Amino acid sequence: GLILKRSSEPEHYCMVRLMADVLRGCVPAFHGVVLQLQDLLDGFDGPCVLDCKMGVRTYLEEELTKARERPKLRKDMYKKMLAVDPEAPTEEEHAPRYMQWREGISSSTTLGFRIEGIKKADGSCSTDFKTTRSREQVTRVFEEFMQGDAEVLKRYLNRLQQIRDTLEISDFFRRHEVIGSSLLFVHDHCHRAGVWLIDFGKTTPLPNGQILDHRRPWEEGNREDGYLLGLDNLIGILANLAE
Ligand SMILES: Nc1ncnc2c1ncn2[C@@H]1O[C@H](COP(=O)(O)OP(=O)(O)O)[C@@H](O)[C@H]1O
Repeated sequence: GLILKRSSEPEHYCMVRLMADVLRGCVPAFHGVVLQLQDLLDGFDGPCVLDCKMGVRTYLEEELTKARERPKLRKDMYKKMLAVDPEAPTEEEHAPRYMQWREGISSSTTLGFRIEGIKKADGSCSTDFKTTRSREQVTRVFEEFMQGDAEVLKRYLNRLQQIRDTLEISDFFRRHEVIGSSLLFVHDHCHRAGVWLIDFGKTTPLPNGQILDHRRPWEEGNREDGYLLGLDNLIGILANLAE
């Protein structure tokens, strides 16, 4: 039971180091370049899955610089910033920003994480959470996803606390930008449950010896991502649901 990504570099490398970091248990086991990863669904019966995009900012600060010169005008995304609302400029109307617009209507800006999608035992799938922003709304999606199973919620919380601790002493995590990865929640009707970090497509190293705090606000040079601020809240939201 395995899975093959489509190997990119910041990820292969992100993987060649995680299998050597204290975070090894918090991510899919990596199995060389024969990308050969562990299938996190293999141990469940009818897998229920929820992918949480963790972070205050969802684009590499570097993608913003490189974007300051060359334009990336995709007309599809602007079909996106319109059919949702008129917030779009007269310049856009007639011709990163999308992502940072997505962060505000979403939950990434007010609590560093955002629900990307869900898969059920057989309720198929949904990615319709673009405006899920408030804490009450986040809980509602989680509350439904769990279906009253308190044993699953207990296990998800215990794992989040354990992940949080590992992240705080991880030197790898410490020396990196990490943007666009997710916390993938998985559980089944057998009460089985697990949580892992995935997506190391973005995630880059900082200057010689420089480190990130992962909780303070981002400013042009910070390269800060607010990842732990997102985890602090996600845990907060699940601990209250536990009542
Ligand atoms: N190791 C894995 N085991 C099982 N399912 C996975 C695994 N990695 C990814 N998935 C599934 O693939 C989706 C996208 O993976 P991700 O790394 O985020 O790809 P991309 O970077 O193209 O978005 C996840 O939300 C999840 O449903």
